[PDB]
Amino acid sequence: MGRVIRAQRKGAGSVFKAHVKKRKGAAKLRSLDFAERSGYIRGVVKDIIHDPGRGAPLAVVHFRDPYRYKIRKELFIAPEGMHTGQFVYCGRKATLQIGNVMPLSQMPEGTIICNLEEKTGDRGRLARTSGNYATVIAHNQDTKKTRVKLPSGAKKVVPSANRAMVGIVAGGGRIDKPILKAGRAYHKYKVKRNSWPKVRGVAMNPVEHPHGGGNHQHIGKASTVKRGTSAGRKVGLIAARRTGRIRGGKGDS
RNA sequence: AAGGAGUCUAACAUAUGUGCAAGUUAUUGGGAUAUAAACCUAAUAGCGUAAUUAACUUGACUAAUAAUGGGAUUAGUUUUU
RNA sequence: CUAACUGGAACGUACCUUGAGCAUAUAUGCUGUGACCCGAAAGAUGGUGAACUAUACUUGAUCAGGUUGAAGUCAGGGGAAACCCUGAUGGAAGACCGAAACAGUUCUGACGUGCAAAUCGAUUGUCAGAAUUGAGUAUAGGGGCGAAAGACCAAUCGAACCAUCUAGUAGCUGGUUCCUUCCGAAGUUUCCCUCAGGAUAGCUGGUGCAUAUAAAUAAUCUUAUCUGGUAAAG
RNA sequence: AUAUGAAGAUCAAGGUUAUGAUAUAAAUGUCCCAGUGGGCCACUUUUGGUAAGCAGAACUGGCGCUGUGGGAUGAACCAAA
RNA sequence: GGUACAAUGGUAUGCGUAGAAGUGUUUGGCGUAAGCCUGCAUGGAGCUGCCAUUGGUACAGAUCUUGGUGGAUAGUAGCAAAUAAUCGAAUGAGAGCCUUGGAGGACUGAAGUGGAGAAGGGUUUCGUGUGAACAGUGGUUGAUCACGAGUUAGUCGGUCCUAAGUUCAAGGCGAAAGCGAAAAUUUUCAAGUAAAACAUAAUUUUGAACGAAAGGGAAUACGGUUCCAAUUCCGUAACCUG
RNA sequence: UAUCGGAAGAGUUUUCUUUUCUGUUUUAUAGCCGUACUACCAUGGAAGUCUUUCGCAGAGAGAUAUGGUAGAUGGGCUAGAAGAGCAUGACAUAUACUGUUGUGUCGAUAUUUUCUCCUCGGACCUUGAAAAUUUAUGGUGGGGACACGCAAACUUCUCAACAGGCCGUACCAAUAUCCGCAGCUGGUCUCCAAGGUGAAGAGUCUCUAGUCGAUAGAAUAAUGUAGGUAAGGGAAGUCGGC
RNA sequence: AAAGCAUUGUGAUGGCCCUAGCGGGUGUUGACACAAUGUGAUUUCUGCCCAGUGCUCUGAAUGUCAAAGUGAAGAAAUUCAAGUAAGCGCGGGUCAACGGCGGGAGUAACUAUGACUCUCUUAAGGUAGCCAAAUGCCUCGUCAUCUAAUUAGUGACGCGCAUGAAUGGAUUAACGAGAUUCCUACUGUCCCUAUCUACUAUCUAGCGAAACCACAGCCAAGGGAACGGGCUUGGAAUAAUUAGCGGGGAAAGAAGACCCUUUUGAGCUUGACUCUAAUCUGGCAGUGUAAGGAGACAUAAGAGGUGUAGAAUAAGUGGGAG
RNA sequence: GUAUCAUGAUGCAAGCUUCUUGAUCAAAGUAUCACGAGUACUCAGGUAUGAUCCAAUUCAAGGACAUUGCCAGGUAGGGAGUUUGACUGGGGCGGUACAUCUCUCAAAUAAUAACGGAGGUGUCCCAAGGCCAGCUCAGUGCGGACAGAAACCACACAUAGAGCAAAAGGGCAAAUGCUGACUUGAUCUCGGUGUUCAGUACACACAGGGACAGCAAAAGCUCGGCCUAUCGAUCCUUUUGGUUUAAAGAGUUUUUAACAAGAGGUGUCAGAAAAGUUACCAUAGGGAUAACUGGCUUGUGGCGGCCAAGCGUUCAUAGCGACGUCGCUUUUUGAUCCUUCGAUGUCGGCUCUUCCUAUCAUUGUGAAGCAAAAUUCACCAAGCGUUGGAUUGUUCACCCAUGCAAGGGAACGUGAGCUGGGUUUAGACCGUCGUGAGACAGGUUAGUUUUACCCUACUAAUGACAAAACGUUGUUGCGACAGCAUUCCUGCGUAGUACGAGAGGAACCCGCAGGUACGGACCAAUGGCACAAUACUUGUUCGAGCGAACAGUGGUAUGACGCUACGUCCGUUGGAUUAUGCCUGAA
Repeated sequence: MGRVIRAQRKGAGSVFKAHVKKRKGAAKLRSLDFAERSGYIRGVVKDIIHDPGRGAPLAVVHFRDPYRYKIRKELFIAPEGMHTGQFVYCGRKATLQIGNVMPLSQMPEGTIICNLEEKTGDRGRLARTSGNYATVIAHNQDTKKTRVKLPSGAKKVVPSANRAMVGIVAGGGRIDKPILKAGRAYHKYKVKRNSWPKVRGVAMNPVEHPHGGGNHQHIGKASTVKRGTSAGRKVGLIAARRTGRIRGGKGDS
């Protein structure tokens, strides 16, 4: 045979689950009730907090319930510049200021946004890491499909009734500090998951990896593998259009 | 010191024993009783008495009296001189 | 006319040429069954284990004494300015030395039918850390888990352990149990995925049977005849 | 062109079975019966190899399977089973 | 062809507590041989010759199997890590021990060889008695052996709460077992009432439970007491819950 | 823990030593008064800036200053406390089933080394549990209460009466109670923690406590195992200063 | 392992992975993320090659080309026939994908050497560097250094068996129970051994194993299965024992873990032979409702269709002889 | 409320929360019945409204596509199972000795082996088959213009010297060769035989019978190739063939089947369908089989003896010694496969002992082209000796040096003697190779070395009963036998002597004085070890004070006795006589 490789085991569960014990509670926008469609709803920021693992801060915002008699307590993903004690307005008639969240039709073009809904009403699925944003490229006024530009470079078409919060997200830009320290990546990852000290497959044994094995330590065959090559072979470069260093300008804009 | 390794069975072959012999073998059953034995027995069936041919067909000379017809080699026989 | 029968052959045959068989016993022999007895590395099915160890999670616990002296701060000097220079303060760092603890370098020391199926002694490594650790909890076998050695998963690991299939198979090693009498081998032939093995023929024995108060034949010489290209000869 | 060939089938006529020595009884079937299918040594002849207590063959005799006498000793030599 | 073993069918008007089988043996023999017959000694209730038919039928070997035993060897195997005991006394059958008490020299040296707990253990604790075996020497002692006893709570814990997680609940699925599912399944699947009016009327679905003698979590301390138990008994003074 | 005094005993005394030693105690619970530090409040208005820390830290968003509040953090007085009880100590009373007199007092160290309490910081692409449980506040209704006095109060106050079930609990916790086949130099989670030296929980030595348990005795050959020392030379040894 | 560096996939009806099936992990996720790999701090750089192989591309459409569907022949079975999906083939991209990176002659005033020329070829001919290296066979290379003496060390040199740039090249401070060399200090490592201590061993009293064993146990020579304790011939041969010893007993341990053989295995690899999960692709079903182009099949119908001749031009015209 | 509208038409917009970390939950109002106990009075709820109305599908994206169900193609070492020929002077590698043909081996019938030797086969052929007739070939000689070494024509000789698809062999002349003639017998059938052989198969040959045909006037006998090679089972598929047999209820046609004869193919050729690697490895065995020891063997090296071309001024052998020749030597080194695979520990070094002589040195000698010195050759000869280092794991060789002088080997001597550097398991790195797993006889680094207590042997220790040229128990002796030991160098004198033209020069013999190595003792001196004797001293402890203690010897210092070298003392003597030189003395 050979044994089940270390890529195939991460999907099975056990030691490869996410370390969600001290995480703070699933940040997402409000749900599109009636004030998010007819007018707006005022919220108050109560604290800014840190989700463990997630490098962007979160914000605890307190809305009132319009039908029940309690106080809703929403986790958001922090726009940079959001501070405690400030008001957040969510709705159709939100004014354009950070960090209001309003539908993507009530924005001008070129507006920088974060926490964008992929499909409408699904409470915040796009551009929500640390330092990242989307950009309203241009509406197509009827057919109602805004086009946005996403942090990949890629340029996607949304509808225009879904919501996004104005502003870049806070906590940017984390990734410029060197880690310097294996023990500081230990600490990075012990609140995330068991992506390891990633031992290289070329260092393993032929049982445990396609690349493992030889006397000298080499891949031995092409590292770009077919798309539907079906685990536990899909290692190396998964369906790679091209390789090598880019010597050229292929930003897609 | 005790234990410890060519067996049982199915099928066939040759050989020898035994019974009956164009036969043979009841042994699945049924009877009759005396006891898992022994006894009697119907109708079948197996094998044999007829083969050959892929098959379809066909099927072993006028011995009512010639052992295979004829020949050769032939133990024996009031044979027979 | 539609049809059947009739003539001569040759060749073939597990057939015929006036029945000899069937039932049963016993020995031998070939075959299939655990198959003379013992013996694998395997392979399948269903189970059992994370009390060791691995990793992860939850909740706890614990790590002398010193060394060194980063930013920040203070007071002085100096300079047109920019800003330098001296003292102190302070007490960072997967920093150092080392006790506990955790480890295992070297002696290739002791011991090596041991105190001990991994220990003893001395030297050494690390010691606030990607550190050590308890209980709970998760992951289970072509699976897990791995800072990766094919390591570890209960003294078991390049597929754990248990029970069954299973008396698995073995052209291979080993053993195969009373006496006397008589007869007495083979290591060659052909063929075989055959070369440590068969089947085959030869060599052996047993059991008969056909012929016992020549001119039947059969085997080494002489005779007759044919054959031969080696020694020698050239 | 011979129902003279050539084969065959019959009657005729033929002293003294037509070298030697032998007869372990020979003939013929069946169990295709068991074991065996590594051989090895020697004279003589041989091939390869520098050679070999090496490799490979022909011939007959041996050891294997065999004691005993001789070669001090010894599978095989000499003698004798 | 012959001989050993065990049986079955016949048979010997067989043998036997007046001594069968077995065993032992310088009793005497027979057989080429396997083996057989016999005397004596032990033994105490069964057994043999013949004809047939048999069978789990004969052992030196299998690094055979089970059991027992010998040398080696009463030992130049050995009982040498952790400093160390000695005097006198009593007991006793016997004393270097652990047996005791006295004196005395020493060690652990508190990061202990001191004093307590958690796992685990399960009566080992304690008193008296003690004989073999065990304590790799001894043993009058013992964690041994016999007998008798011993563990007391409103306050210490458990129990209660959840964690990581787990077991189940019919969406489901699978031939089923069961998912080495995690079901999150599921018409009102859950609450609420000094309980109502032209629906009584306001509200909520992640069901459920387990999982911490180290996390969370009400309340107690002292002095005394026993051969053996104490934040538990006794006395005293408090405290919590209802 | 250590110093120094007082009262009460003890130890040494040939010589010295107003010596050396020992003990010299006060639980939970609760009434009081105060304090370490921190925050706050009132007054008032700061540059000629000042208050302040080991450190920085703070102030026209109100410093210094003076007077108050809170946190009874963590302590002293009293109650428990019966010259209690306890402990040291002077007599008396035979097991004749018991009484008693005295003590228990001052001061002051430094514990970077223990435990707690409070403060103020730092490291971090690491930000450091959840639930029962409990309280305060706010809100609409609704509840009560009336003076010529009768009351009240699941009453967040004080006291009284009653009750508190189940199960564990002994002992060891390891050179002899557990795992390693064993009375096995192995392994196995914590708590307390004296003095002298000293930087020190080091090493060495000692007090409390504990133990002398490792078969003994004789002798001290070879070879060994562990430990020393060595003239002159100095790595010539050795694969290699092992 | 790491930090740094780079590449890859993925905007969610997604990527990756689990699952028998349902369904799940990442995911309390969202490109500064998740996942897949190589390289391995900094410094300095990272040459050329897309021929082979792998990966990749709306894209090349017709070489190949499945079932289903459609057409034809036959009484049917059925046989032929077109058009056919991915994949392949053809075309493009890509090397911090896998990997690779040449010879032969002739020439400069003594010789020597080859800046220069010609030519054969290749996808590209090994660049910057570096080197007898932990990588150089020859080999103990040659020169220097280090020593009295160096197959070692260090510095150079370079036609380099067989160096070479994220298959990373060249360096590099600090760091190291890593490998190596020299000098100092130091010593019993040595010359070259001696002695002292503890505990053994030892002797005793008590207690008491095991491994092992054909039989056993002095040799020399011979012969022998080619190295005897035993045989043959010699030499020779006296009990019972103690502590040592390590010649022998081809001593013990352990059915050689090396080699070979077995028509015995296992682990791993690869396009070995044959399969398979998953994936992609086409077809059918679930699978409906419409419009507009569809190729007007067929139908509700309609007219027109052209030899000599004759009334001419009857698509055709016979019933017909008014 | 804005364009647009004289007050309405009419599109467009809206009807309300954005200065500030407060708070909001439970309807007030009107509307409407209610107008009820009490007598004018304490004393009351519903619905609508506030909060417009009607629809209904909780909204939103997809949407007849996805997904799923079922077939089809493709991809797929992710995964499964399995296979990787034999032979073989070990296996891998090479090859094919594997099916076959000829010559030889092969020893005069036939048979006959090796990875013996020399080659051949897997085809070619409408003629190169069949048959008649005619013809003579290799070469050679004399000739014939161009024309010669050869062109062609022609004569004479030609035993095959040519030719025959033939690899070799046999064979062959009015042919089996060369040329023409017609031709299809390279046909159909049925057996039988030869070879190989088991007396099986195929296949190849043969000899016949039955046809039908070719050539020839005819006899003739043509059944492929002049002869010896040129090739292939079952199952399957596929033709030809009867003018067929069957499909099992019966006819008919298609289809299928069956039977006869071919073809399609198995080259491992009596005929599986088949790639690696394992250093992570397992099992059964094998001394039928390698790796080392032992045995035989010696081509290779060297060491000897004959002959004497010659070298050596002259001289063949003072010293050599060509071309030949005959031996010895295995250890290197091959060759071998006999013993060992239920295991003989596999290189070196260290240690330690013994043996050989193939003699380096020394003793005793003989010889030189020997004056002396130095050397060379040889003889008797194995007694003593044959060292210290640098580099390398080495082993030889080389280097520094000492040395009067620096010989060669044996028990593969020696791992329960050690060491563990080489080599050689699992870890690892580089170079080349490989697609890969992996390989390297290339480099590099790290990597458990077990047991004696048995018997001998050896070394030391005791030692009884008996037998006894004779008891017990002491004392003094004896020697058989076994062991066996000393050794080389130096310096003075000899002596600047002999010798030599000189230069150089006998450390000649002998005498003397020492040293090396080894041996056997010893301790007066000196050196080393510590009466744990004594002094001091650190820490602790004893109230202080001592020739107290503890710290497994606290540490330093001196240190008798004793042991001990690095010191001291001692270390021999006769006989037969080898090599050689002679005497006497012949045959």
